[PDB]
Amino acid sequence: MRHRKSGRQLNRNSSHRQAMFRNMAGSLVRHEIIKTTLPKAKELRRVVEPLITLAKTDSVANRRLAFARTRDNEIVAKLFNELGPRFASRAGGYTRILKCGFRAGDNAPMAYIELVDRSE
Amino acid sequence: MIGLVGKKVGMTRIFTEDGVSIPVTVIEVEANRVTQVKDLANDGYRAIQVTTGAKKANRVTKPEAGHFAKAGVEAGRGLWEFRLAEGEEFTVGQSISVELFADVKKVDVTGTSKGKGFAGTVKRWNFRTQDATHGNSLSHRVPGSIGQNQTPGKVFKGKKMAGQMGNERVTVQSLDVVRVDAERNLLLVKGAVPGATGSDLIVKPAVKA
Amino acid sequence: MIQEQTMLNVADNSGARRVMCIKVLGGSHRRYAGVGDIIKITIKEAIPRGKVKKGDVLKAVVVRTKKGVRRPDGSVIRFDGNACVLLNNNSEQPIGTRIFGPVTRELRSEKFMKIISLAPEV
Amino acid sequence: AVQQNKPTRSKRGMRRSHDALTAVTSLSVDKTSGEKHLRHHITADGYYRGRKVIAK
Amino acid sequence: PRPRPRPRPRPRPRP
Amino acid sequence: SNIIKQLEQEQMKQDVPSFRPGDTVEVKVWVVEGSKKRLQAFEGVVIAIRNRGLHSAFTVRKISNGEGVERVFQTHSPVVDSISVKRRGAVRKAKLYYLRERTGKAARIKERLN
RNA sequence: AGGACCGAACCGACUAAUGUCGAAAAAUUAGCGGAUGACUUGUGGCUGGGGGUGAAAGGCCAAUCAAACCGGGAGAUAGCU
RNA sequence: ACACAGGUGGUCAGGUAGAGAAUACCAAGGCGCUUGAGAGAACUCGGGUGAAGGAACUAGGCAAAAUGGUGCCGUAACUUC
RNA sequence: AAUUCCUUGUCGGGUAAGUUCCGACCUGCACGAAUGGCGUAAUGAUGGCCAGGCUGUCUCCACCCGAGACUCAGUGAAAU
RNA sequence: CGAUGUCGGCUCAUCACAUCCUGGGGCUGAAGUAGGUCCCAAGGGUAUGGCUGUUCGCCAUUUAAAGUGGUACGCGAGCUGGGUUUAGAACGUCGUGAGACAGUUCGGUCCCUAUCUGCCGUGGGCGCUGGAGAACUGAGGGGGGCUGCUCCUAGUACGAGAGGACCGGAGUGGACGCAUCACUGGUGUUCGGGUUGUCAUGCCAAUGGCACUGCCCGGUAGCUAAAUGCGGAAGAGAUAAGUGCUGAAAGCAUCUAAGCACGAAACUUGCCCCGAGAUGAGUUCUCCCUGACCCUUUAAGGGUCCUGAAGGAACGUUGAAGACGACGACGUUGAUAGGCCGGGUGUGUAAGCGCAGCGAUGCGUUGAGCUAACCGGUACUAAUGAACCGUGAGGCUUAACCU
Repeated sequence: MRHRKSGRQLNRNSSHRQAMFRNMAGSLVRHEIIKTTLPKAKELRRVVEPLITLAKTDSVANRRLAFARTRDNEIVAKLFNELGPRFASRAGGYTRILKCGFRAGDNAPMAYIELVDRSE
Repeated sequence: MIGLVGKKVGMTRIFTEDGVSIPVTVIEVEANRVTQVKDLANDGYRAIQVTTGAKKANRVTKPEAGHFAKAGVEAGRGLWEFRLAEGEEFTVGQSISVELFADVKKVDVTGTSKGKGFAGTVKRWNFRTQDATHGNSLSHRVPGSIGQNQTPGKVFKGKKMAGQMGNERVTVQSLDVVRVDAERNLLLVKGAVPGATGSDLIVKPAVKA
Repeated sequence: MIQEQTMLNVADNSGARRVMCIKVLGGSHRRYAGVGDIIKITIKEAIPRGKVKKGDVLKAVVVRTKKGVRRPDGSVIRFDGNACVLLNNNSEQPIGTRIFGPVTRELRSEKFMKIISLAPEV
Repeated sequence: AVQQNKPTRSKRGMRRSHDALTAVTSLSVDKTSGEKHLRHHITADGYYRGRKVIAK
Repeated sequence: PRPRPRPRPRPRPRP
Repeated sequence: SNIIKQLEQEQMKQDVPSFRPGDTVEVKVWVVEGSKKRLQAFEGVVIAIRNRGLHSAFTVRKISNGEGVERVFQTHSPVVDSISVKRRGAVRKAKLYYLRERTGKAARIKERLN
């Protein structure tokens, strides 16, 4: 009856749910900002932020640990090189949620999820 | 005999010297301070209104803040009233602590049980589940019949079917208190009490002595 | 935890080896039996030279359960097989003279003194 | 499953008494740009709490 | 505009 | 919470030997017979360990005279006296529940001696 | 060799569930029987209404069969509603 | 009758595992099936797991569960051999 | 007995308990020899019974994963 | 007869007492135990299986008992289609035959998205009249009320003996109901590991995707019982059957006519829950508002300006709260959620490197690595300043106290 539980089902099964958070985190890391629904942006905080925390310490096994997630050499190369030292001082809270209204298609609640960055 | 207001801190067990394990419930009982003493001249009956815990002084309303102003006590979370059984008499501002239960052996704990939400007839009323096989169609956990034929022509009041389960005031009587630790403001009672961890608990001595 | 139609092993040299529990005695609508309860059983298998034969209806007491019995300290003693000792129908005294396998301390209830004295362990 | 008599305009109207929409009535003016937007939502231009958060 | 499959008939008895 | 912790840490026995699943331990438990405060022994192979503070428990499987006997023990309960370990098994599984179906030569395990 | 065996295509529909204003005017799902023969299938023909055809159920004869459909006797008749 | 989970004859059919056109993943090639987003109540459908009992359920082992391949050993009553 | 009303005919087996089943007893309402009678290896998505394994069938359900049910946005029936 | 679904079974039950048990008594050919019969009493309970489609019935084993009836022989817009009662076929019989036989046997489509009444829950509006925040009283209503076994009394009373109590007290059980994961487990497709086939990361290695979570092994938190705690009461008032005291009518007698005392799981309370829409709308505490102008059919009137306080609502973070509503916590004067640190827990010795071995593989690093929902901390991120609703002292009459 959902007492003390956590984790949004999103009307989908586990295999698909893990698949997009593998894909959506790669889009968030690559473009430094994406546009998705508010519940999806909330559940994305529990995926990208552990990856950024893993990127804070560069080693050999950590790259393979960060390669089993998001399954692409480009994102793990984008990590551990610039995103690592850029979040070396902050302890958590690497992302930020900004509501931006609703979808024109089916009135789905949008929000802007981005890193605490982009002052270049 | 009056009671005090506590809080469920979850449960544990106490290992006695002879080896038997007593399942206990840790209930922290803070300093319950009397806010108002109801008298027969104004209210028609004798009772005391107390409070426990504390609240931040930004989320307390002016009607509640002014009520605690003349009481001489700090603003606690909520208010509770205990009926005086003609023997005891208290003053406004008198703090009652956990050592009042140091002489009683059985108490009753009252709290709001865990809400099961909208539960089915099987869960709520222990209804016997029908056949899951042998041709049964779409009637595995349904309540089945709910009345007779034309002659009553209606469903009687009080009929056991699906609805809200839990989140209800439940009183468990005659719970054996194991330890009354004054310095930690705790109260260990044998068995389980209604409510989740952190919920408010009303504990009073057992009327079924 | 023994109910109707449950197969039980025989923990004494009464002749039977493999029985069927047919009734849990000691109360109306009683579902299960403990490690100290009397149950009416029937015999489904027996040795050629036994004191009893196949199909006899007689009482028995469960001495071992796969579910196990819980001690007051919170521990449990779970066995790998449901065993029992055959009893006479009229008197609760056991039929066999030797007992195979250990029993529990909950069996000490002033009527099974002949059982725990012949028990080789516990 | 089916009705015995048709509902009236009263029964239809009294059923639709709770179907009325709700206004928002809580438009917040922006801190710097001074444009209307919803609470805890960015503006159409891309401002939130005075900062040009979207830069787009 | 089509009709309907008609209600399924029950097994008819006799004397 | 911390309120649970202080109540539990004053009841946990400090002198608990460190044992792993597969270790053949010899547990002595206090058994009472009315007026006889006896101390009987229970030696077997540990197949399951859960350590939840005061609620720590470990399961010991012993092959008695016939069938096997499983018995869990509350680690911090006063009923137990000694949890002294005889052998140190070499397994790579936290729960050895597969030992129930193996008997004889198939149920024995390798010594660790690391 | 086999109206042989297991078992795909193919043919068929034994059980259960769903579906019963259905995705479908008998289907889907999970299992099923035959699967070298009395097998299956494409194409083109022949046999027709008191007739054809029927390893025979009074089954099929264009989603309709103890006498198909269309038109005509015919606004048959109805002591019934 | 539908932009319909149905039916529609013939040809090619590759890599790995596999006896196999089964099956599992893929190449070539084509698609994500023309309403989506939230919540994770009762209840309905397809499933997964389970203490102890093991058909005591039920008209009925219905449904589920269970067996399942290759090589070798060995295989009863009866029989038209 | 696919046949027998009396009938759950009587005996035995199976089961703790068996109007079912199996082998007999003939007292065959109302079997019977090509509208065939009695058996019969093999065969059967055939009928009835029993035994082992197996299990949520059940004791007694409990949890979890999905598709609806629920909410929001768009389109939008029906029996009566 | 322009349709009232028929038996049996499952689930769900309701009511009556002509009461099966528990409870209270009278008579007994009631020594005790155990009974026979009758009266009061419906509060609670009132079997599991083999056979049969069967209700019923036979048998086995229990139980305090396994009550009788009504409710469309209760209940198919709650489930089944086994029987009965379609269309096929077969056996015995009847008839020349088509066919038929409360004679038998095999097999054989059980539709409906709830409009209203009803019931279970949960909301919105308004009212209670100055508004608001809390705590309550309590009308009334609902829930529950079952009992076995053992011991002491006492092997006493009784009884030739065998046997064997009433009363009272204590312990321990079955079923039911309530609550909760402290213990034991189950689940735990969001955690870890093993492993088969294939594909991919340019290749080894290491991984990831798919094949029911591919198949498994365990398992965090929650939920859950098989697990663990509690309950049925004691007592009081009024009584039923029944037992009585005194006592006339009727000089006696008499439980009754006057009066007075007992007397049941039945009634009202006592135990638990809801509950002031109880429109009879209740009680107590606390907080806020004490500004001017016109029109006037000068009335508890309407309109203008200035202020709209307490509080609520909205929004966001959210919850062991929840279908949606609703309830609860927080919103920087912060621990509400997410992230982070430490820990705990679970799985099991990660990757890389070095050594040994022809190799698979083994050892050290390493009880390492990874950890979900857990615990304790930490503003690193999101909970924005504000706007919205809600007003400006609260009607008439009478009585009592001060002017």
